[PDB]
Amino acid sequence: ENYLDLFSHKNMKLKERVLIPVKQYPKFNFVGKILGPQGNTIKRLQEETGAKISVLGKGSMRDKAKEEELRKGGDPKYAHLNMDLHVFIEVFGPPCEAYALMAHAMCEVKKFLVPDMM
Amino acid sequence: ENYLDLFSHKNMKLKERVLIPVKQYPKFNFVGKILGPQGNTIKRLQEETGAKISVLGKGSMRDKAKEEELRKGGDPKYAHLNMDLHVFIEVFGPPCEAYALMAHAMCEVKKFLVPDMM
Ligand SMILES: [Cl-]
Ligand SMILES: [Cl-]
Ligand SMILES: [Cl-]
Ligand SMILES: [Cl-]
Ligand SMILES: [Cl-]
Ligand SMILES: [Cl-]
Ligand SMILES: [Li+]
Ligand SMILES: [Li+]
Repeated sequence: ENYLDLFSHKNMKLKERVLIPVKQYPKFNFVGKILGPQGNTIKRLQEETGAKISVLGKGSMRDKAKEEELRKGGDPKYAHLNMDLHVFIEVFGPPCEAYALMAHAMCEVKKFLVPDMM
Repeated sequence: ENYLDLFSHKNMKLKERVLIPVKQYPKFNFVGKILGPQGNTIKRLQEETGAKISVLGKGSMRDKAKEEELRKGGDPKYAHLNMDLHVFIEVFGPPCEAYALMAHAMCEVKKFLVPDMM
């Protein structure tokens, strides 16, 4: 019920929402650096880690105007635009794989979100 | 609230209860193989993975008599003896570390619990 069964036919899901730390680094352009030109960084990042990774929340499109318009329209696909800016990592698999994927993704995302580390 | 903050002063905890699959391998002595002589396997295993790892549930002491006695005494430390046989993995750390620890532990524990794999 709350146990993991290694022989289960269902994959497990792990999901996390990691705050982009704008408080600690007020002028650093996290959205630009994560997405990359054309979104190639985030594309590479998902390919290398095997996770779904998304930037969401106020500022995720950088374009205060387009964000305003899409919130205002009330469409639920855009409900996230009200949330604090954050990275949403989602993985699926049997336990061993799912944890390994999340671990990989989480550690790569840390590299972007603590940009002055080491 | 539900977000991970990478700058949080609190460590995160991950915990999992992985069923020992007695159904799939009815005669295999999982408890003996995980603990080892004197409990040195489980000791090594925690040292190598950095996780707390425990065998709990009916059969975890192999000694149907001692288990009977400790359940009967009603002490809550032994409430687990009523549960299905299982491995309880517990880790703590900031996100990246915590996931990496859980991933490592979970994958090592899989090796014991799917003993005919590869
Ligand atoms: Cl349970
Ligand atoms: Cl599924
Ligand atoms: Cl890793
Ligand atoms: Cl939330
Ligand atoms: Cl703590
Ligand atoms: Cl691993
Ligand atoms: Li910033
Ligand atoms: Li067994």
